[PDB]
Amino acid sequence: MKIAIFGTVGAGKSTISAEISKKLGYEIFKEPVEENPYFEQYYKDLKKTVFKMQIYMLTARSKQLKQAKNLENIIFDRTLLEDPIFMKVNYDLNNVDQTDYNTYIDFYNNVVLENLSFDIVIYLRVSTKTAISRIKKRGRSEELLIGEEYWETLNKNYEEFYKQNVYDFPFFVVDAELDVKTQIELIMNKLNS
Amino acid sequence: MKIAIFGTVGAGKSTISAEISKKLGYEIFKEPVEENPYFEQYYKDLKKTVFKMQIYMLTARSKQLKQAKNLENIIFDRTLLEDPIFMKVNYDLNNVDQTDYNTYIDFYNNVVLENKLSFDIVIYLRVSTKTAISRIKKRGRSEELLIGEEYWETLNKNYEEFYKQNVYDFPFFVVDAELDVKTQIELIMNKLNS
Ligand SMILES: Nc1ncnc2c1ncn2[C@H]1C[C@H](O)[C@@H](COP(=O)(O)OP(=O)(O)OP(=O)(O)O)O1
Ligand SMILES: Nc1ncnc2c1ncn2[C@H]1C[C@H](O)[C@@H](COP(=O)(O)OP(=O)(O)OP(=O)(O)O)O1
Ligand SMILES: [Mg+2]
Ligand SMILES: [Mg+2]
Repeated sequence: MKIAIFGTVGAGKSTISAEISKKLGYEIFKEPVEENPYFEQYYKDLKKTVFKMQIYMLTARSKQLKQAKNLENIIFDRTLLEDPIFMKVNYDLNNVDQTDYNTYIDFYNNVVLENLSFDIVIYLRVSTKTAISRIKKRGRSEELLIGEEYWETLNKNYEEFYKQNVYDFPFFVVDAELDVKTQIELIMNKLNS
Repeated sequence: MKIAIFGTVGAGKSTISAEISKKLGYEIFKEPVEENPYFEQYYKDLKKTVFKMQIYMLTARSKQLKQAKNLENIIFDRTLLEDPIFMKVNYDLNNVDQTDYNTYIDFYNNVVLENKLSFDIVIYLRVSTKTAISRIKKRGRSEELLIGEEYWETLNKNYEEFYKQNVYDFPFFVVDAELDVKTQIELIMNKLNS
């Protein structure tokens, strides 16, 4: 049983994974957030940090894969293949031009994807406004520094990623507008088969 | 016979590779310099472009690998493992701070170094900084004139350091690149015939 929890910032991926990790007793794998040296920088000045951030995060994914692909029972807060979503966002908001985005996608497919799977990818589908409010009460204060446009563009691209599903994830969709209690009940049900 | 030609900017790698090819028939694999959209930008403003530049370059290297893999005879103008030299330079010259440097190499080790070409000979064209700067002026690229001498000094230092440390254990063959071209080709052909 290899589980992943998928969705934008403030979707409640951490709250959901923790509860699951309590109920089934598996280990949660979490990307560096407190340890990321570019975190505050990233939200003050996207244009200047996007590349630094991206290279750091891609290194971290590469490490997680090393340990994960020899374990039967795992829970993943985010998957390894979701970094281009944040790039695509900066591209849409004109922090990254065509050339950069072409270099990155050329980079991603020809350098990164040379590393080359879950049982279920839970998608916490949520509106922008709700995620924004969960950043206010559950997320990192740095995340409070950029405008709404960023979060809108992120949510948009997350759904886009889910609809195109280019890696063929065994997706399962949960309406995250519901309170956590219900979300857990629907997740535990689906997992029981 | 897989040949790689190794040295700092203006060592005369292109001249030497062209001569060898002329005698032997082997294909030369240049790096993208002309089709590189960051080239002028990079020399105009290092700080803002080093990461963009680096990402492009490793991407290019990986393509060259994935087209020269199966070829019996190759001549490489530079190997795929020399990009960290350029990053180290910018680190000494305070274009990149300690973290960015660590991020770059942490990525290089975990992603790039995990993977393959085996050169029979890596020909180090060893030059003084002064000879290099003049060759940049003679037959180099016009954009390479845009930064101060101190860049080329550090780059030559790091190139010498790379050879002395020989981390990847290349089969190095040193050539005195101060010598005229004709003589360099004599030394190289003689070695190649073994
Ligand atoms: N590739 C990337 N580029 C830029 N920022 C990133 C990237 N990956 C992650 N981040 C940032 C955005 C968020 O602030 C944080 C990622 O974690 P996030 O999506 O918030 O999950 P989370 O574990 O906090 O659960 P949730 O927020 O769903 O409760 O780090
Ligand atoms: N990783 C990199 N980072 C920054 N600049 C780079 C990188 N790789 C290549 N370059 C730049 C520096 C130089 O301007 C040019 C490299 O070509 P160069 O060293 O001049 O070889 P060359 O084929 O012209 O032979 P030579 O100059 O020795 O005759 O591209
Ligand atoms: Mg969060
Ligand atoms: Mg040159």
